Amino acid sequence: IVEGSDAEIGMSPWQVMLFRKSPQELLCGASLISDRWVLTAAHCLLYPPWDKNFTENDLLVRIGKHSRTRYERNIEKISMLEKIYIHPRYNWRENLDRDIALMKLKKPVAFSDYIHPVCLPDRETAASLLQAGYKGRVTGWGNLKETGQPSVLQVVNLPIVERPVCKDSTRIRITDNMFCAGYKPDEGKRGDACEGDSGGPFVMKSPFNNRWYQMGIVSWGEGCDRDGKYGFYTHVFRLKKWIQKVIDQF
Amino acid sequence: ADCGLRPLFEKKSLEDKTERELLESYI
Amino acid sequence: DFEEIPEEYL
Ligand SMILES: CN(C)[C@H]1CCN(C(=O)[C@H](CNC(=O)c2ccc(Cl)s2)NS(=O)(=O)c2cccc(N3CCCCC3=O)c2OC(F)F)C1
Ligand SMILES: *[C@@H]1O[C@H](CO)[C@@H](O)[C@H](O)[C@H]1NC(C)=O
Ligand code: NA
Ligand code: NA
Repeated sequence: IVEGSDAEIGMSPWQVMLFRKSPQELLCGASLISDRWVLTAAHCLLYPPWDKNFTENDLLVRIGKHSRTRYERNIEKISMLEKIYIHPRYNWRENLDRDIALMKLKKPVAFSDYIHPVCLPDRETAASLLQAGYKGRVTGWGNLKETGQPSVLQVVNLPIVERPVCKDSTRIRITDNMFCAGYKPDEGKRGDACEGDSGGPFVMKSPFNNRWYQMGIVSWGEGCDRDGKYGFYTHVFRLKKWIQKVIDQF
Repeated sequence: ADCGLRPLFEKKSLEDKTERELLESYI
Repeated sequence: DFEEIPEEYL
């Protein structure tokens, strides 16, 4: 996260770190949506241009974390993957359209002060909250700059941007399964997700029921925090039929 | 049924340092 | 860079 701040303890208890087994490293962000299901970006698991195609046994999921590198004994929970599910229409060749994946844990994770699932939006939550100017929150242990690494989980609040402004900021084809967020060069405020934050959550706190909802998944940006560029997020509600199909079937 | 409610915040009626910035944007 | 995690998880 660029131009963010340290998260408070238990501020984002649905935050999940995707961790490579060998060599031991941060791969991506992710989020806890139930005691056995974790949501992330499909590109965190499959990205043929970078020779990335992970299997369940290559990874671990670390839940309840605050420190990036430290093993948070009695706080974090490390989980193994039972199965990875990637959206069948995830477009890795062009624009990362439908950049979503689910991971089922081998065993349920126990909830605590530091571990708790986020809500997924329904149609009414999405219509109410996904409006230009409305701010969401992005969290992650990714790079602090485009060109180091944080000691603890970082947080940044960013406004959703009008579809024409998102489209006009890039040469990439933007779809209805994406939304963009961040400040305009003239707004005098900054911030963005960056490498290592991908797959993490973009959340909003409903003013109707005071619950946090994950509206987006950190997907991509042309670099990080560049003036006139914006961060692109997978539109979670638009892919809810697929999420529900996977959780219902397996 | 208990999704999106944080033990250290919503469950104790404590607010985090910047959630008010989100609420103020929801015009 | 990352602190070693218990053997059981590997
Ligand atoms: C693309 N997937 C696989 C991962 C790998 C690195 N990613 C990037 O977007 C990087 C670093 N910036 C970010 O991760 C983010 C910045 C803001 C958000 Cl939100 S995520 N930005 S980048 O500039 O270095 C970059 C590096 C490799 C690939 C891409 N993309 C993403 C869009 C579709 C095609 C493409 O090549 C890409 O983004 C750019 F096109 F916009 C995500
Ligand atoms: C990814 O790996 C699996 C084997 O684990 C293979 O069946 C599949 O075709 C691979 N996909 C790509 C796009 O390389
Ligand atoms: Na364009
Ligand atoms: Na920008």
